[PDB]
Amino acid sequence: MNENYPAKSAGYNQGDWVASFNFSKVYVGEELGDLNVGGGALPNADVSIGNDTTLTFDIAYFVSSNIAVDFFVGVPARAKFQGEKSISSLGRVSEVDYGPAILSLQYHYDSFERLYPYVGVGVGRVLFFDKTDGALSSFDIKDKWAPAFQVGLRYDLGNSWMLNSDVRYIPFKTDVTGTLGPVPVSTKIEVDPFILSLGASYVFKLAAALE
Repeated sequence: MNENYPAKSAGYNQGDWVASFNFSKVYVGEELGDLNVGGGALPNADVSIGNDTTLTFDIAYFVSSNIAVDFFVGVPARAKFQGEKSISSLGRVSEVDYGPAILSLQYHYDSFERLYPYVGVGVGRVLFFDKTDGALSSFDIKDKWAPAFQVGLRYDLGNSWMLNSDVRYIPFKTDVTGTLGPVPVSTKIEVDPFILSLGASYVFKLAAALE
């Protein structure tokens, strides 16, 4: 004889697994200038109509109320690398990662289901950077991860699935972007490019532990 226990949509303790999915988007003044020399903010070389949404996935593990685990996974994109003066190094360090992996912790101060911000801090690295081709042997490192932070948003769109967003500032290399046709007058230049992602998330319970 055995007893049954048909549970329903309820809470969950440490060990929760929430599937986060959202697309990233690059925010930068391209219309102003893109790979062109000139000191004029005139209309030209307008961006081509289309979509630049980068489907990105992330794993959110709920273990603590004060702090939660977060993992980023998705295709690469224009962004910083290490952000620090090189003291000791030598090589090329290319960016040919296909399936990278980032690990960071998330912190919130809502303690409830409502439209509140979200903080995230941790480090990121590449996964299986080593390729399968006979080109250059001994070209892989044990583990190479760097520091990084990010701030997202948490909003409730429905009941089961919710809405999640991600915001991260991106540095701009020294360079000018404009169009031909110089003018006597002067205009302000406030671009400040950055990366922002938006999507939804769903909490799930793997219900699998061994201790």
